[PDB]
Amino acid sequence: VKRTYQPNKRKHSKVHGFRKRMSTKNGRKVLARRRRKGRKVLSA
Amino acid sequence: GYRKLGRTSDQRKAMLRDLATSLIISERIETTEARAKEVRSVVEKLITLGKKGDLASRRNAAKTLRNVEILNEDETTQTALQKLFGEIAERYTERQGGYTRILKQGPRRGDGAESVIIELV
Amino acid sequence: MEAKAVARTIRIAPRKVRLVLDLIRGKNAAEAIAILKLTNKASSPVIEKVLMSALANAEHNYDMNTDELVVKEAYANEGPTLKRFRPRAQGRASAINKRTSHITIVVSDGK
Amino acid sequence: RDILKRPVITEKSSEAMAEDKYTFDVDTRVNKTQVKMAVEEIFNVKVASVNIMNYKPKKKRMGRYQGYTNKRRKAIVTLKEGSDDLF
Amino acid sequence: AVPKRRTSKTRKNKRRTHFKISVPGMTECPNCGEYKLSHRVCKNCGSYNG
RNA sequence: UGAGUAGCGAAAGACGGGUGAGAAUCCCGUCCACCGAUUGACUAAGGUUUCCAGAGGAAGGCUCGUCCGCUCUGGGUUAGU
RNA sequence: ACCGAUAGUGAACCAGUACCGUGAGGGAAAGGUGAAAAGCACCCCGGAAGGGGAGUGAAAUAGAACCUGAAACCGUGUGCU
Repeated sequence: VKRTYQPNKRKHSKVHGFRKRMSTKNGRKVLARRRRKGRKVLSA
Repeated sequence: GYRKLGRTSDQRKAMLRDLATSLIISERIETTEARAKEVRSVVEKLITLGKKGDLASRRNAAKTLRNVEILNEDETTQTALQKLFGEIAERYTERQGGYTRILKQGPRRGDGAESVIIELV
Repeated sequence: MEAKAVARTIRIAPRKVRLVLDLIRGKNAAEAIAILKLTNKASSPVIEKVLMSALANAEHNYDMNTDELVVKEAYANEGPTLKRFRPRAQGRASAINKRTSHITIVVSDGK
Repeated sequence: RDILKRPVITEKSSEAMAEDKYTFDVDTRVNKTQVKMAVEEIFNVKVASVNIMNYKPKKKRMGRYQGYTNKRRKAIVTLKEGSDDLF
Repeated sequence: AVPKRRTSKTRKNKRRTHFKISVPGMTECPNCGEYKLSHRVCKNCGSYNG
């Protein structure tokens, strides 16, 4: 039975990576909310 | 049959052939209460063939005994068919039955079954 | 007077321990040892060591003779529980309790 | 320069001394050409070839806190003449 | 079929009236000096005399 | 409380000798048994030290364990093609 | 004329941590030996854990799962039935 999650290194970085979040105006706001929260990992 | 010992028909008779052979190689083994109660018939009937010592009796014994090699002392290696017709058969030429004995030991750890000692008298 | 020995936090359920304990109450010292050595239970080796260690105290810390000794007290208490889990069907789980006991043996000369 | 950090003395390196092969710990961001030119000026020894490899941090836990060790770069140098004379 | 009512500890103790074990049935061995199982050997020396 | 009740996840093991406080379950040997267009041999993705040696038995292993993909201490990955 | 560890910030402990989700995101439980470590030299039962003496301490049922220690619940012995 095929499941929902099939891990992949390339996809996890090109969709949720740091440079993907920095490339759009609404992605920089995501990093600002996590910086204010105090998360040890800002992005995947 | 007499009792089944929780085994299939084909694999029960294979276990009895191994138990009978081992009681000839070492002449003293330790096993379960129920298994030893029915190895008596197999072993004691096999010595009867050995006493006769016929060609028809020897081929009728080769269909129950396994193929192994005897090597304990420095002498030449021997089989199990040769040993039964050459050494065991000469110790009971004056005895009418009762070739084996059973001695109880007690329950064993982890299982609760009792072990017994069976050997050729 | 009375000598005692205690063993704490033994990985055996208290309900199973008390089955063997009721067979040695008031018995002779040699009788109690013989009974524990001839039973094929799980707690028989454990309880015997507590009894044999209680007899050693009566012969060393006090001036007693170990031929008239009797078992005056023998009971099992309970200790902390180890809580594990087991996965059942349909994605849920059930709890598993791993219980422990405290075993005590008291030997009395009499008087 | 001070590219080399420490010598490596292990069970596998002991049998590698019979072939005039020495094991050193080097800086992480150097190439084996730089390591080649560092032995020749410290011990004054002519070298033949240099091998090098990289490792990964190991998760080692002591007490209650988990952490990682440092990444290690290890180099094996083959000598045609002379001897380094490690004590 | 779930239980309809909680079981009190009076019923539980009554039910376990016959939940018990007994002595193995040991006898003295007149070679070792200590008790042994009937129809079995002495564990200290392996003497099933007689 | 249900209760020492349900279950313990497809299946063939037997005996001899050792270790050990403790062995049906750990090692060595013999016999029997099962797959063999695969339960055999490589490798991509993914996991990231689970790989090796010497020690240990609280917890994990649906039982036991002297054993382990579990604990401690040290090791292991070498390219001009 | 505010709280005193289920309270007070989610966080009195290395907490936005464990952990859960592809992701945005959600989000815990855990304080107390003694004035002073003076943390049990030594003897006995084991393979060890643990226990009985001796000793330190005003107190060791203050022995590091450590200030007091209620109830549910689980065991032993006894007077009446």
